[PDB]
Amino acid sequence: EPFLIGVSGGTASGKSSVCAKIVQLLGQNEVDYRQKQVVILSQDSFYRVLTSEQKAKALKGQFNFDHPDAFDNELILKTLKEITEGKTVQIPVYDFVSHSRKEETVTVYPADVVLFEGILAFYSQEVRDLFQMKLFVDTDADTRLSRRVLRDISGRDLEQILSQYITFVKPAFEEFCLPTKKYADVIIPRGADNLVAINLIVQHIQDILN
Amino acid sequence: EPFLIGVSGGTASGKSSVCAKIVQLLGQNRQKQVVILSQDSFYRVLTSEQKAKALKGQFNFDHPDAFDNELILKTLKEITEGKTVQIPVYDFVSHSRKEETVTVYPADVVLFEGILAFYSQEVRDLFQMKLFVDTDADTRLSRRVLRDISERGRDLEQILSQYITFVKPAFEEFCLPTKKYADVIIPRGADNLVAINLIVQHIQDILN
Amino acid sequence: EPFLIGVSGGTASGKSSVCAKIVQLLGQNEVDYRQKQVVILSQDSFYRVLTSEQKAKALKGQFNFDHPDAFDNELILKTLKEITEGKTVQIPVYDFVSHSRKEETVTVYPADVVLFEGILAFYSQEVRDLFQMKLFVDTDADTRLSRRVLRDISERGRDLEQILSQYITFVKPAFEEFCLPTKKYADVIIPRGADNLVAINLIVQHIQDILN
Amino acid sequence: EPFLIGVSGGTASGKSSVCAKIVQLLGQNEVDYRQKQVVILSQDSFYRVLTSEQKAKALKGQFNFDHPDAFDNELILKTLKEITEGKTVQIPVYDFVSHSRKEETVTVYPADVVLFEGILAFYSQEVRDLFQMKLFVDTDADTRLSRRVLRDISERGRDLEQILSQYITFVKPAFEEFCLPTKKYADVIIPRGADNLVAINLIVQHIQDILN
Repeated sequence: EPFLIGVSGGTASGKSSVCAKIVQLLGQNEVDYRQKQVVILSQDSFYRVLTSEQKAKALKGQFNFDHPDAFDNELILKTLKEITEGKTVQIPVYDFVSHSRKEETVTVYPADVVLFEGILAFYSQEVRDLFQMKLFVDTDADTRLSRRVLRDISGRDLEQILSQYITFVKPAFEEFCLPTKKYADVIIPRGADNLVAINLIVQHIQDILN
Repeated sequence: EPFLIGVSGGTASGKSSVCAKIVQLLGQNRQKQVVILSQDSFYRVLTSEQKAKALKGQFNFDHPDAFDNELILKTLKEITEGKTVQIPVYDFVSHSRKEETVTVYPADVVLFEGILAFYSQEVRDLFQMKLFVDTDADTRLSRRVLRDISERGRDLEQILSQYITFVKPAFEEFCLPTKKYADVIIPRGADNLVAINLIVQHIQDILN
Repeated sequence: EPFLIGVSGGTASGKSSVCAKIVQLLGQNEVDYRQKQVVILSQDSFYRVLTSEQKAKALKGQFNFDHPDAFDNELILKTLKEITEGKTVQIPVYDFVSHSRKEETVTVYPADVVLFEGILAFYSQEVRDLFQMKLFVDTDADTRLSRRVLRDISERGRDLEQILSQYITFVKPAFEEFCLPTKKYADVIIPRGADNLVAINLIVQHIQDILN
Repeated sequence: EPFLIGVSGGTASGKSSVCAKIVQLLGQNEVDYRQKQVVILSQDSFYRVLTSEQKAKALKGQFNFDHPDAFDNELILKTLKEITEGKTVQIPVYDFVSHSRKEETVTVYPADVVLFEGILAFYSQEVRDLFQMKLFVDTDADTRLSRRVLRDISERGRDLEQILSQYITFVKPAFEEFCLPTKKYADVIIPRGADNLVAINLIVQHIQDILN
């Protein structure tokens, strides 16, 4: 069966660039999406198709997408189990405009190793039990916020960014994400720039690939 | 027999505004019974060498070395002995001290505020009450950025670049570890009116 | 009318001794029961009467008494609202063997100042909003565990492996999951505990002002 | 050139058992002391030969061995760069009683992979930069106190109070002021310790890979 590696951390902690660089160093980008051995799956892709009431809160702008409720916990469990069985899965493409899923999906052919990363990857116990390796990218809220601002502004407004952060992100991260850090088997600090760490994991995957 | 109150915490944690609102609520805004001393006005006179670094934003104003600790210790001892004292007026444009000085007369209560007010054991032991305004690195950086940009007009990337390189390291290595010396911890900052009024009424009970 | 002060912190943090040394320094120990101006209430005396299944789990040492489910939140609310109404409240007495309340209940006459103390004093919004001042005694799990072990062998006659094993399995998780997160509602954080005299005298002098 | 792995964390965090388990799974335990490819060095072995004034403090039970000055950085630095140079080395043996090194030394023959394990392994830049991989075993302080109590009480038959008084007085301050701040120099953080098999197998295999 495929080797499932759960990766978590806060937004802009690097959990994404770390996964992106892992598959890259493994030369998976030079491989056709049809034969790929190592694939990256994002929790962001599994956003819940909002109900009437939820979109009414999002319309106003008070719907926290970092809250564990914003994620389709069941679809994620379903999808991961199916990939375990070695089957092929259909990863949905979210239409943030309508807050529904576009008809357009993403096909993920059975892979040897699967990297599932998200801010609440370890939140659900059933999802957490499916991972055979649990990694948490630990980066100070300090640095993360700094990274977050530079990214968003360079086209979001500075005031808006810090306001959404203080009002919604910080609180959601501290209440649901941070507490899951205790589930990790391995903690990777700083992120993408931690070369020694990245290579340790790419080598572990390589061995599995042989 | 002035009652010295030391107050620390990171910059942008609210320590200055807290001290401000504390004396403001006391209407103490020559005959002052409660005054505010800021560790800021005790920076060391910079050398022509360190000054060149400062104009290049290469000088760490948050490192203990940037403060004249001896002048702080001496100034605070004399205040404890009821002596009037002369606090310097720093001139950042020249990075040395201005000829003029602020005269502070013996007050019954003195509030010494600074990011490293609890750093030197000698200074620390002169405080009869030590307060630490504790706010999250998160919130703090946000306040710092908004202020640096909206009030001081700095470039965003330079604020964060410097924050990562100098402020954060300096805070974690020298400031944060002094928190354990506080008798009372005030969370969030200037908006914690319950805490603010707690120190007010207390400062008032001393004045009477 | 009564000034309600909510006090929290982890078991062993020193919250109890802090509250105790507060009334003591106020001379309230030398005051008469019927005339006491400041009194201390413990969330403890408000343990929930257990069901058949929870008692069963309790006999096997598996019911975490530090989980919020262990406290009778409803009664805590009603009792505190009455105290706000300047009414005389009747405090229940818990019997640990039967895991229920004895018929004997203690009476608390309307005092000017009430200190409500417990590990989950700020856990419920309703109870929390009743306090006009929120205090959290913050002592490192380190120091806290050290104190727990010492007091336990001596008075509780328990052994090390038991103390530590219960701490690892039940206290620590419950303290981190439920107590610690409520610290953010504190107006003032009192570190270390009852030996923080500067902090102690601060609350003591503030209370006296109220009494005057 | 030998691959140097620095391992740190607080005492009783699991750094020692993590290293012990690693070499064990690598079968190095059945290998002759002269045919070993991966060995373990303890900062512990490099305790510094104290002055007359420091044995005075040590005599009065006031010298903090968890302080960076209690470790001989020159000898550690010189010893490591020598293993680097592929040379053979002699690791001192300390009698933490007389506070001096014996004449009796342990022999370490050039190895492919070295594990330098210590509470202050990343404290000195000179030393820290020699490590190709830096690992920090992160374990909660209360959990660490739990293990320390059980271990210390079992062997030295030291009275509980001594163990804790010392901990609060010297161990804790030292850990927080000098060890913890070095965790930011780690490349990988291994939580909890010896029972973290996944992290363990991770390092084991990587080592194996180097050995081929």
